[PDB]
Amino acid sequence: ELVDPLTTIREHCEQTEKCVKARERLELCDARVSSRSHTEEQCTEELFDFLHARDHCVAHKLFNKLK
Amino acid sequence: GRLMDRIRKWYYNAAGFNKYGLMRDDTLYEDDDVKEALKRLPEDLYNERMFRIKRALDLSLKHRILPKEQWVKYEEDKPYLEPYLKEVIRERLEREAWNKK
Amino acid sequence: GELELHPPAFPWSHGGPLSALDHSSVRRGFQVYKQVCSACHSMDYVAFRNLIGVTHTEAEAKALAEEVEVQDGPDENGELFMRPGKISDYFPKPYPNPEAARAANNGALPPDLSYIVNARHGGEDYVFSLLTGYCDPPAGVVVREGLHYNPYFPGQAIGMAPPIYNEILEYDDGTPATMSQIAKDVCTFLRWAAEPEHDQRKRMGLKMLLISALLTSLLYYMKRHKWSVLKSRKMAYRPPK
Amino acid sequence: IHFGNLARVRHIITYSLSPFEQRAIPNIFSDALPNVWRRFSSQVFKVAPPFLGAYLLYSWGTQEFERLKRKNPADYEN
Amino acid sequence: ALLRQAYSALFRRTSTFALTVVLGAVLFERAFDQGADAIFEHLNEGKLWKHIKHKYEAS
Amino acid sequence: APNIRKSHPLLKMINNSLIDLPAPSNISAWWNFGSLLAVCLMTQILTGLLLAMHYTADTSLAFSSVAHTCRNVQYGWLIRNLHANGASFFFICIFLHIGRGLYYGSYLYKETWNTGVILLLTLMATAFVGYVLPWGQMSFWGATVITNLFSAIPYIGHTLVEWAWGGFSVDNPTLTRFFALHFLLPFAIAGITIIHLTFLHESGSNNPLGISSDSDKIPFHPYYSFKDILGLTLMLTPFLTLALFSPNLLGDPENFTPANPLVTPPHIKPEWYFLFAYAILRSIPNKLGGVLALAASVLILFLIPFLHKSKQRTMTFRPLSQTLFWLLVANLLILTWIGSQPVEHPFIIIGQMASLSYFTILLILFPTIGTLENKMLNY
Amino acid sequence: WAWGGFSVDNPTLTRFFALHFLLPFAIAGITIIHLTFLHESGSNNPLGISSDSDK
Amino acid sequence: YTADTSLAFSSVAHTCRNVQYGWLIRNLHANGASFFFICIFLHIGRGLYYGSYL
Amino acid sequence: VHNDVTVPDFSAYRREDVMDATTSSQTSSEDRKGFSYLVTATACVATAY
Amino acid sequence: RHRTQAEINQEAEVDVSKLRDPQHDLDRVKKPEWVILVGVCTHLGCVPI
Ligand code: HEC
Ligand code: HEM
Ligand code: HEM
Ligand code: HEM
Ligand SMILES: C[C@@]1(c2ccc(Oc3ccccc3)cc2)OC(=O)N(Nc2ccccc2)C1=O
Ligand SMILES: CCCCCCCCO[C@@H]1O[C@H](CO)[C@@H](O)[C@H](O)[C@H]1O
Ligand SMILES: CCCCCCCCO[C@@H]1O[C@H](CO)[C@@H](O)[C@H](O)[C@H]1O
Ligand code: FES
Repeated sequence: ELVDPLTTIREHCEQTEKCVKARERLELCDARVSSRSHTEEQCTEELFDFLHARDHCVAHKLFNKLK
Repeated sequence: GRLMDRIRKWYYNAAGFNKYGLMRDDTLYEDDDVKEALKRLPEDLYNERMFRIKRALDLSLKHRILPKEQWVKYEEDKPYLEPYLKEVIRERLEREAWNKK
Repeated sequence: GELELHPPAFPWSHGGPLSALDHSSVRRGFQVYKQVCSACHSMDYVAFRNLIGVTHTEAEAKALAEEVEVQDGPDENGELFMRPGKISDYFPKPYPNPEAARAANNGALPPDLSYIVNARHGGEDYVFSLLTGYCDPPAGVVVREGLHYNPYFPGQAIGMAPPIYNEILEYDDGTPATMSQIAKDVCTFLRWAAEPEHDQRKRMGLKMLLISALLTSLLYYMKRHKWSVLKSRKMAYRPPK
Repeated sequence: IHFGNLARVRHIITYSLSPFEQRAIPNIFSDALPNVWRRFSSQVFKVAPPFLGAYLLYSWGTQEFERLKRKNPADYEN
Repeated sequence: ALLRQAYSALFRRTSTFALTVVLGAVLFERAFDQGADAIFEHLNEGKLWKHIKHKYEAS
Repeated sequence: APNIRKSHPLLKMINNSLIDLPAPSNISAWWNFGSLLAVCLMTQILTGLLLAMHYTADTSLAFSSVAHTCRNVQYGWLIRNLHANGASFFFICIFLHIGRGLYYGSYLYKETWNTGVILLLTLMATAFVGYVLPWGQMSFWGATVITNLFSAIPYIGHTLVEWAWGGFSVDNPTLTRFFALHFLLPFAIAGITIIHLTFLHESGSNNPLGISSDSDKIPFHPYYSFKDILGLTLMLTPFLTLALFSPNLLGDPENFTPANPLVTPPHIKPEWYFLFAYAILRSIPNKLGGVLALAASVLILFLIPFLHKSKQRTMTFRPLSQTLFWLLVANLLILTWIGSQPVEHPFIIIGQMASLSYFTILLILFPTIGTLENKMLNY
Repeated sequence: WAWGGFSVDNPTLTRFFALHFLLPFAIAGITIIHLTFLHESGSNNPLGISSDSDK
Repeated sequence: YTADTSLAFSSVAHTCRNVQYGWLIRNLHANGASFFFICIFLHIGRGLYYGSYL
Repeated sequence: VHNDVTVPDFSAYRREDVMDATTSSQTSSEDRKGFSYLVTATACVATAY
Repeated sequence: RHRTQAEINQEAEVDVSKLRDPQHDLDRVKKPEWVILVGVCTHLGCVPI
């Protein structure tokens, strides 16, 4: 078939403590924000904390697998 | 109380011109008053001041200072020019006051 | 409000002070620009001749140029006509003017890419993160119609739909066309497009460093040599007494 | 043209050697470095301090700015 | 006695000193460029068009 | 006269300023920036001419003519890097030259100092009009902010700005006239440099100890010619290293985007050498007030010679002043840093602090401490 | 070389402008040298005989 | 002025036609070049005649 | 009187070959100069380059 | 700019005596839903978002 190492590595990195914790905080935010009908809150921050930790991890491995 | 002496002795040492072998008076900026005073200094006092200064410039260029045993001591610093300089300023003020009169 | 996510630093093979560009990667990256990005992005400052002896041979470059029809003239009747490209021609603009461009992209203007890696903080690190970083908006955030969520783009709502995906094209050198592989190449290409002198600049820097090390040393000695006279000079005060 | 009318100097002797009779950078360890240290030392507590302070104000102000970008959970409790 | 020989033949007369600097530069350049280019290409093996060229060369 | 070096009307001049010139035997590395500044000037002019020979002053062609230069002209890119970075090297050296002056009380040579300030002002105008030429987003808006500063002047303000612009906004006539000014000014700098060195030779150099060096002077050659050539190569390494290994470390990526009259960049930030002044301009939330603060932040230099109370020329033997001196330097770093940040807490307050202390150190603390130090010496 | 191409063209024009802008200042500078050498002797006069007796 | 073959001629025209007193300034510059040569020629003439060249 | 004047000792600075007072200094002169001038000639080459 | 009717109201509600440039929102327009301006900041000339 065909598999982008970016997918592989991203999944591996999401197993990381930092990502797991960040991911956790995001799901919590998402849940409460999605459940209300009159709130200004948004989960950009948690999403960023997550993406930031994940992607920092990806950066170290990703190019090792690219040509 | 002798608070000045405490302070003035600390400053003198902090200043550090004594590390070059210079007296306090050797370091004065030569403005008009000082220039005049210097001309009134006795030959020997003048030649001595010159050596101390040349020597210090040689130290300054070499980036060295004098051995600690040669540093001038606060209480042995000679105010050789201060008396002259004061007369010089006094005279000047007299002329100034008089020329307004 | 002013929440922003900054891209990580990827270990590009041309990031080192003496690291040239990977030309195989630049060649590939070109194909990505040619077959994907050029549909909406212009590259006004690069001509087909710039490719020669860099990523393509002269024969190839000429071919590439002839694939394009360019306007020329006026002829004898004062008429404009079409002709096949020449290596001296610059890459074709997708649109006649930004107005048309926006008009074909929902009011959004795809920027020229000749200096894009230098016109954006983060350079290729930012272009790479944006190309591979699309995702759904976080809770509480809604993207207006026509825009797409991208955490890397300021404001996070970009007017460019994800341009690349796996096998969206086939590298004629057999490299596995994965999304990230593609982004990594086109980004490398963009670095070159922005500073074609990249390599030569670094070779010069090398020599600069060597000559400088040497010369600085020799001059240091000579200064010390001449000044030794004063540095070791001694003096004494012998008044008559 | 100033050499010759600069100063009135008396009774000073000076001695020098040709640059070819001496070493260009002598006593590096016994004299140079010891003095570099002397010089460094005599100035570090004059210079360093204010710069240290600037650095702190920098660290704080930077961290404070980013801290104020964070979300205050107490704004959505209820 | 190179320093000695060099001094007499090259460095003593200002004229010869000048010819020594001219040839020296000529020699230095040739060698420095080659060595510099070598060091650079070596640190980038397989990345330059010089390295890739053979694949598409087909004149 | 027996030897030409002295009789010839032209050599006579070279001899009296670069060969037999009496120089203090103990001047340090801080006295090397005068010659370095001279070389930047010669260097900038030479690279500027070379660039000007491919430049085109017209809003529709400016940006691309520079692109054409970097992309098509043999070593065009190199020459441009050397010019752009040379401007920074010029400011680094002018700031250190100034620092040395304040520290060693070189400003007691009033004419040398005053022309020194004129030189700074001129170099600033030069850098400004030159920076606008490539016509990028930063070139355009910076040109907009800066020129609009003058509109703050009461009554004649709007009138002067529109005049300077040649129209109703920064546009092509602004660009063409800025090119001319940028071409001309460097030569005024060169000329005024001669006046600077002319006043200076009336007394010769000052020295680190601040005491007459008449008892120990040495020929400029080969002592300082050699020392100066050494200082040249030492500073030349970072310069080339920066220009050849990090060409864009100092520039705003925004200037790689053609100027757009309708879109102002989100974060308009000036070149590093203007940050501290920019910071000061912003400290005062009032248009005119902020302009005056900015003007005063530089013109304050004309006041230095009159705030000297010390009985000694330099700060070498004045520990309290030395601290006050580094505080000022650090104060400038803070301002520089503050000038690169957005107008928001805590920056706003930190800024006004640094601004306020900047003027306080120069106008009150320095003369006050100098007087205090005199008494501790029993004068 | 001077042309910057194969004939008088744009690069000739832009470099000519720069030269035209620059040279006048070399003229000004060399004028100073001119008058400097001149003052070594002061002006000559129509009779071609020393005028030291009547300056 | 604008140094570019496609704009040179017209920028000069723009100067003489649109710039306040642009035409006057251009005339003074063009004719000033001539007065410059008239004066340099007479300066040289005087020089040769009076042996200023010594 | 000048008879009581003597040149100090410059051993802390003298080049190795002229450290000994009973040895002709001429024999090491060409080397001492050859070296110093070699540095200079080399700096000139690096500069010309 | 085309101002909603909501907007046109909030502008009618403005303490004029307590404004830098003492001007009433109806001294700047001819038609309430239409406000035409020169988008240049009166400070140092930047363009207001
Ligand atoms: C269908 C047209 C289209 C394609 C194909 C496309 N782009 Fe774009 N691109 C856009 C548009 C439209 C924008 C404008 C985004 C905005 O400003 O909202 C854009 C913006 C960008 C930007 C950054 C804009 C910014 O402000 O940072 C970059 C970089 C970019 N594209 C790179 C690429 C590259 C590389 C490719 C090919 C892999 C590509 N694009 C292909 C439409 C496209
Ligand atoms: C285009 C800018 C300038 C150039 C080319 C220049 C050049 C020089 C040169 C060559 C010297 C002699 C060597 C030295 O002591 O450094 C000098 C000295 C000096 N310059 Fe400048 N200068 C410039 C700007 C300034 C500025 C901005 C000031 C002050 C605001 C200034 C103040 C002085 C003073 C007072 C000295 C005396 C040095 C001493 O204490 O002996 N100069 N300058
Ligand atoms: C005091 C010396 C000078 C300084 C401080 C200086 C500074 C600058 C600056 C800040 C730039 C912008 C660089 C950039 O593109 O980012 C510039 C541009 C330019 N300068 Fe100068 N310059 C100097 C002298 C000259 C001279 C003498 C000329 C011409 C005879 C000149 C011609 C140019 C030209 C044509 C550009 C436009 C091309 C470009 O932007 O690279 N400059 N200069
Ligand atoms: C830009 C061109 C020139 C300028 C601005 C200029 C300016 C001057 C000035 C102001 C004087 C003094 C007053 C006078 O006697 O006229 C002078 C004298 C003189 N100039 Fe020139 N000059 C120029 C060109 C020349 C040329 C082309 C020559 C010769 C080929 C020349 C040769 C002399 C000589 C020999 C004198 C001596 C006059 C005497 O006999 O007393 N000048 N020039
Ligand atoms: C290089 C630079 C510059 C140089 C010297 C300056 O100093 C002055 C010159 C003239 C008048 C006032 C200050 C100011 C800016 O020119 C320029 O356009 N900028 N950019 C800029 C950006 C935002 C605000 C203000 C300026 C400079 O930094
Ligand atoms: C008639 C003489 C013709 C000589 C041709 C000069 C070609 C210059 O070739 C240069 O070689 C350098 C080193 O590989 C590269 O870094 C430069 O980019 C390249 O332009
Ligand atoms: C003190 C700093 C001296 C700088 C000397 C470095 C000389 C630069 O060397 C350059 O290298 C390029 C890359 O191979 C060549 O294309 C150029 O022709 C060559 O001049
Ligand atoms: S806030 Fe200053 S220009 Fe608008």
